[PDB]
Amino acid sequence: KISLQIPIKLKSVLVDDWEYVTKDKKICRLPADVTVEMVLNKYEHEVSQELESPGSQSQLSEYCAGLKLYFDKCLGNMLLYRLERLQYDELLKKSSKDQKPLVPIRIYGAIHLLRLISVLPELISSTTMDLQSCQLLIKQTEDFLVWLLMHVDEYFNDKDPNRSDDALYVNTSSQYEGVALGM
Amino acid sequence: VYEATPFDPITVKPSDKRRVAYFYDADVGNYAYGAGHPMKPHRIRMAHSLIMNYGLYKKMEIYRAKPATKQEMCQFHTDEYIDFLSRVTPDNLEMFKRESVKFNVGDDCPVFDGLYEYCSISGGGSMEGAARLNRGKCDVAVNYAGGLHHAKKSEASGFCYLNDIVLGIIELLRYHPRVLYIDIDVHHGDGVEEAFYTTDRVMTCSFHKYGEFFPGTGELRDIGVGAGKNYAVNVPLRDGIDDATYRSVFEPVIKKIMEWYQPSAVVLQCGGDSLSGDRLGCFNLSMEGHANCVNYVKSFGIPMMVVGGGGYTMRNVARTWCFETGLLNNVVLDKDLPYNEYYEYYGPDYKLSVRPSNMFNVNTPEYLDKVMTNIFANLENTKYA
Amino acid sequence: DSKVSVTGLPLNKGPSEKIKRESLWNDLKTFLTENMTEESNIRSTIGWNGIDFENEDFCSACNQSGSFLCCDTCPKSFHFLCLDPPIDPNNLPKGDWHCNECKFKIFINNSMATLKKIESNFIKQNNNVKIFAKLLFNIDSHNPKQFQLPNYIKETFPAVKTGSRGQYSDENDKIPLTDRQLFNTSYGQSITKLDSYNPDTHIDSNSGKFLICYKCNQTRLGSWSHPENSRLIMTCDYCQTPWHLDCVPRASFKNLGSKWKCPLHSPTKVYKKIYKVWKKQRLINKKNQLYYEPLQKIGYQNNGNIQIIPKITQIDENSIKYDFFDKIYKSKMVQKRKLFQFQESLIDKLVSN
Amino acid sequence: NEEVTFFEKAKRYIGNKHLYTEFLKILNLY
Ligand SMILES: [K+]
Ligand SMILES: [Zn+2]
Ligand SMILES: [Zn+2]
Ligand SMILES: [Zn+2]
Ligand SMILES: [Zn+2]
Ligand SMILES: [Zn+2]
Repeated sequence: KISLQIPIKLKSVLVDDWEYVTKDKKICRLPADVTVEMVLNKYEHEVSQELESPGSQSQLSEYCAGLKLYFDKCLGNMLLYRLERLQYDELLKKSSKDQKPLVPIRIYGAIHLLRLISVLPELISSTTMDLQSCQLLIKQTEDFLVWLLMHVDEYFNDKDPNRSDDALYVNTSSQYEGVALGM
Repeated sequence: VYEATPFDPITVKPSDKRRVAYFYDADVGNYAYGAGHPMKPHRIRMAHSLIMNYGLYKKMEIYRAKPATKQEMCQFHTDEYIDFLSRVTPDNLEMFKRESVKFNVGDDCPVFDGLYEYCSISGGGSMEGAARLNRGKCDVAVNYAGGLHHAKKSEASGFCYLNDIVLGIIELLRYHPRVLYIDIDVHHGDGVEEAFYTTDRVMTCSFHKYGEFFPGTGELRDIGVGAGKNYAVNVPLRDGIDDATYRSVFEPVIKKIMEWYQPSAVVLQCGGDSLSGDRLGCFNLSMEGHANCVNYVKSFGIPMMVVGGGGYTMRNVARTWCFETGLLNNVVLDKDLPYNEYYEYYGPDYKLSVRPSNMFNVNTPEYLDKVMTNIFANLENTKYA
Repeated sequence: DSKVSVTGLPLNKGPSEKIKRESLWNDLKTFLTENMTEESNIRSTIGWNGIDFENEDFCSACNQSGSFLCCDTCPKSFHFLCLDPPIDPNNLPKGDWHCNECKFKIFINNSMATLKKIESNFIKQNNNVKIFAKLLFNIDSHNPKQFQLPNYIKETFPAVKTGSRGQYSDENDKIPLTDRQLFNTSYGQSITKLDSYNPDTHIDSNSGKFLICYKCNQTRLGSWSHPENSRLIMTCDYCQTPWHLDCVPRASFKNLGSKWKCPLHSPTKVYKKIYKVWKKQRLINKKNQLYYEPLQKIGYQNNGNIQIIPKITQIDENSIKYDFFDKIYKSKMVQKRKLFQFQESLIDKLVSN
Repeated sequence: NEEVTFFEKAKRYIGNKHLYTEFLKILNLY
């Protein structure tokens, strides 16, 4: 049984979100400023600048692309709370009306990536993967967590949407509430 | 600041004379919210009945306002909301299981019949009244059919669908600079307070009940944002208030506003669910304690509109509105009811009076002093007109 | 026409004997109107023209009720939004709708040899993602559901517990009154708001003495031959200092949404307005938390998450005494210096004249 | 001096211990 030991501050950030999309009824403002792709490209670029071994950087880029594609394919299935699903559907409608097939990675913020990571242990232990492969995955995502916690106040700052602007979250109207929750 | 002053009887002001206008459509009494509903359009008939048996038709001119059309109603609501109202009927409700949940029109305020027609009549009445005032043939317009102040911009909450008070205030604002909206229904008039929260040309002042009671809004600290800071006066009262305490709170706040805001047109929402014995309300007011406030507003002599409102027991509200109209026409009405078609409801005494109960008064004077102190301290800054 | 109405019987029928027994002891002037009303169309806008497996009653993705589509091939049913992509109810799927799992099974034809074959195929194609391969294959085979935090992270905090429908509830919520609605229909008028009965609410239960009001220091109990001098003492839920509903000017009994907090709890947020944010952590309860005693007690600043004693940074009363004196005296010094520079610029501009 | 008297008056008047803790927490936050 594998275990992933997230730093405490990111657990607090996750619980803070878990309240925000629950009984305060806010949602994630989209398209956010720092999507998933910018995060991971910055991570990989910064880590390849210091790493000298070839296989290290090969496994680095493999991890990057793999996390990317799996987020891309799983976001719709199991990363969204109940209240958000309506915004998701509306985004699909807009994309299909504009004839651009939807990519989750170029709209959604990093908080969903933290949601993914927080899930990841169950995702892996529900499978038949190799012990060494799952172990290297845990070590890898752990290094990603470390690099993320070094910059935690660049993405996850608080701004109180009800007063100034451009906070990471926004409020919903009563019609959006009614449709999304009480369809 | 509040100081206990007893109940002085209401009397007609001698000099203030004015040529009023009574709007009544002969059909609105037929509608009826299906089965057991606290507000119903039968009590719009009973009122008129009495005014036609007391013979006030010689004292003022009664019209019927040509109804509002979709474009005119959509000065406030969104196209989709107005349209969905104009389309829905209980046969094809199932076709609308997305909108009927978005717009809240299926649960507390059901769809019954003539819905669009009823709402259109109330809206057209309100607008034509503001217009005749605006143009100036009269100096008052009573519209006892309108007054749906909970209906928000894109959802009908609280048994009321079309928010005609907002349309009336807009048509008023077409000519008059500043308009003052005085609400004395027991609930909080969140529709109008919201729809003029970010402006300085309309000042809303609502005396409502606070606590776990519909609609849970209307604290004392909601005092308007944007350019409209300090231009909204919510007064949260407590249960069981009597006529004396209500008058002693009402009079100074309204005098202070009209000293400092200086409105050019008043819109008074004369609801009847603040009366003793209602299914919904929890106050303990009489007929005199409720006519006193309208008498006070009239005293100043500003072009004004009186609008209807709640009403959960047709006997109290019918007699109250007959009395209020009589008072507006500088006539104190005889306390014995003549013979009319609905003579049977008014038992057992068959009189024009409403009786208070012995419910326990809770509004402690120190509470009132603190509230009126906060409100005066805020209003200190509306001195510039 | 024989169909019963609100009255109990058909409309064309007088009262029965049972009702009249248990309910007994033993020209007009609005004829007019079509003569006085004359239409008004004086308004400004008159120019405007104007195998039988039984399905579920739950969204097995979110385990709450609603209007849901059911499956033709498994008993599992979802709300119309809980799908990927979510399906519009206006344009329903023409014909039978098959869930992800049954569509998966019929796509694999109940043959695991093809399963392992296509798994080898998939891992052959994208060697670029050779690591995540199993999951990338399996994602399309699991039925959707909302995202629940893994319990191993709900446990890090003790004061974070889920509500009824999987919602955040941080113990600042009072409680599920439930049976109190039966209590709300009390046989004797003694309803929740506590009107006309405050004899034994002014007196502590266990101790037996009086509940004093921190702001006026009188349990005003009146006299229940003369009740117009009660003042509705209520007690907080955290600190329990009993307050008057007239000192904290609010006028209601906070009884349904949350627990009431006195004006004696310091912040839980900042809004610096010149506009920075929080000064308080969460409850990083259990053994895991590390308490740290400072080695320096006069100018250590470190946080606003202090803990007072005779990473949470402990401190003593005299230390904060010193630090507040430091704030006060530095503030008076800088205020004096601001007045000094003000007056000295004044004197410079005067002597220039 | 007289400020020691200030804080002792506070300790006595505010009375309970927890409430004095809250007072000091406010003072430290400032
Ligand atoms: K305003
Ligand atoms: Zn009402
Ligand atoms: Zn669902
Ligand atoms: Zn199925
Ligand atoms: Zn007190
Ligand atoms: Zn407290």
